[PDB]
Amino acid sequence: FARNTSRITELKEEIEVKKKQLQNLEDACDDIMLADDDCLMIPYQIGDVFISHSQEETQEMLEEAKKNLQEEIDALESRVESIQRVLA
Amino acid sequence: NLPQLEMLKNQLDQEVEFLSTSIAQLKVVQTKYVEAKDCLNVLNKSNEGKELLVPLTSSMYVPGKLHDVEHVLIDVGTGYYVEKTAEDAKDFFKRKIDFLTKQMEKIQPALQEKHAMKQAVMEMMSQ
Amino acid sequence: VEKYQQLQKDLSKSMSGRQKLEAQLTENNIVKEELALLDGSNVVFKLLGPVLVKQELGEARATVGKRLDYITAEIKRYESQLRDLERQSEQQRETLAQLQQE
Amino acid sequence: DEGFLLDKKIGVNQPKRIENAKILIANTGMDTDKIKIFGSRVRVDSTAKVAEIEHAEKEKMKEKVERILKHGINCFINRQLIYNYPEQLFGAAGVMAIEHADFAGVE
Amino acid sequence: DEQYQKYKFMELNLAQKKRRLKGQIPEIKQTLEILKYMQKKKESTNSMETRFLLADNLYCKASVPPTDKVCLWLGANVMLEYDIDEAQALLEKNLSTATKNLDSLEEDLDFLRDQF
Repeated sequence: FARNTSRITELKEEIEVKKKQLQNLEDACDDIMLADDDCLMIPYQIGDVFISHSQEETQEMLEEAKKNLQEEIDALESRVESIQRVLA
Repeated sequence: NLPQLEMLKNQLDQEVEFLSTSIAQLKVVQTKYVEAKDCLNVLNKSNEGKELLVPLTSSMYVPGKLHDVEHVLIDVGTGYYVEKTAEDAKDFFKRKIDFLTKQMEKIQPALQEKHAMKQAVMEMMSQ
Repeated sequence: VEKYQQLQKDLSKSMSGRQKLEAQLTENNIVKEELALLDGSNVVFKLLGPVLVKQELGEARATVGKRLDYITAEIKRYESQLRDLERQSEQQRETLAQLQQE
Repeated sequence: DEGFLLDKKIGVNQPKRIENAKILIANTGMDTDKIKIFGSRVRVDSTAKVAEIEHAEKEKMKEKVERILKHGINCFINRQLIYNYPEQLFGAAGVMAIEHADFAGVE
Repeated sequence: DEQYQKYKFMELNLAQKKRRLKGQIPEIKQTLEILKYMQKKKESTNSMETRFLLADNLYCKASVPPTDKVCLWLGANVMLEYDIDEAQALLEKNLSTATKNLDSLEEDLDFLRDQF
C-alpha cells in the first residue's frame, strides 16, 4: 500500500513547524541575553506561570526545552524517514 | 428562463447558508468577551490581594493568592504585552471592555446590516 | 477546466490568509492606536513566547506597517489572479466546448 | 586574429597580462557548490550533516590555487564561473580564467 | 459503487476523532509537565510571585506559598484534591497509557480502514 504520503506529509510539516518554534526559542534566549538583560527583574514563564526572578536561572528550562524539542523532533524525523524507507 | 434560474438558486442557497454559518459564528464569538465582562467584578473585589482557585490549562485547579494588580496582563498580537496597572484593574478595564465590545459591534451591527441583503435575497428567491 | 480551477484555488488560498490577517488586524489597529497614547497604564513589552522583554514602540510600528504593505501586495496578487481566472474562463472553457461541437 | 580568442569580458580581475598559461578544461564552477572538498564527502542526511559542505567549501578557495602551485603553476585557465573571493585570489595569484566559452570547442 | 462514499465517510468520521483526541492530548500533557517541572521543585522550595489564569483572556499576577495542593475535575459536579506527588501519578497514566490505545486506534485503525 502506497500509504507513504498520508503518513509522511503531516510529519514533515509538523517537524518543520517544531524546528521553527525551536529556532524562535533560541531567538528568545538570545534576546533575553541582550535585550532587557537586566538582572533585577525578568518575567520568565514555565508552563502557566511567570516568575520575574530568573536571569541566569532561565537556562534551567531553556536547555530543557531545547533538548526536549530537538532530540524528540530529529528522532521523529528519523521515524518519518523510516516510514519512507519501509515502503521504498 | 425559469429552469436556469432555479438551477442557480441552489448555488444561491449554498452561499446564503455559508453566510448563515458566518452569523452562527457571530453568535459564538461573543463568548470570550461576555465572560470577560462577567469577570470584571472579580478585579475590584480582589484588589487587596485575595486567595483564588484558578484553572491551569482547562482541567486543573490550584490554590493561589492573586497580587500585583499593577501588572495584570493581557496577550495581544504576535507576542506583545499589555501590562494593566492597578487603577486600570479597578476601573479602566471597563473602558477596555467597551472597546472590545466595540469590536463586538463591528461583528453584530456592521455584519447584520449587510446580511439584511441576505435575507432580502431569501425573500426575492420566491419569485 | 484546468487553468480556471488552478487560478480559483490560488484565489482561495490567498484570500483565506488575507481574510484571517484582516480579522486580526481589525483588532490590532485599535489596540495599538490607543496603546500609543495611554502610556503609564500600559507599557510596551514583547511577550515573545513564554518570556518577557522590554520593548519599544517604533519596531512594533514598523512591524505592523510592513504587515500592511505585505497584505496589500498580496491583495493585488489575488486580484491579478482574479483577472487571470476571468481571462481563462473564455478560452480554457471553450477548449472542451469546441471539441464537443466539432 | 592569431591565437585562441574569447568574446567575453574579463578585464582586470583575472588579468590580461600573463604569460605561458596552464590551459585546462574544467566543467565545474564555483556556482556548482561542488562537494569534492578536503572536508566531508557527499552525504544525504539531515540529522547531523545538514550543511557541513558550506563550511568545507571554504577550503576550495585556497586549494584551487595551492594544489596547482604544488603541481607547479604560472597561470591557469578555467571555463566556468568563479566566485568573487577566489576571483581576487586568482588576481593576486596570476591566473586568467574565463567566465564562459563555447563548450563545443573544448577539443 | 458505494465503496468510495462509505470509505470517505469512514475517513471523515475517524479523522474527526483524530482531531478531537489530539485536541485533548496537548492540555493533559501541559497539566503533567508544567506542574512536574516548575511547581514540584520551586513551589515546594519557597514562595514566589506567580502568574495564574484569571480567564482564558484575563491573565493576572499572583503569588503562591508552598501550598502543594492541587485539584482535578472531570465534570461540573465531582471534585477531588491531591498532593503534589500522587496527583501526577494518577494523571500520567491518563496520557502515557491513553496514547497507546487511542492512537493505535488511530494509526492502526487508519491502516485497517484503508482496506476496511
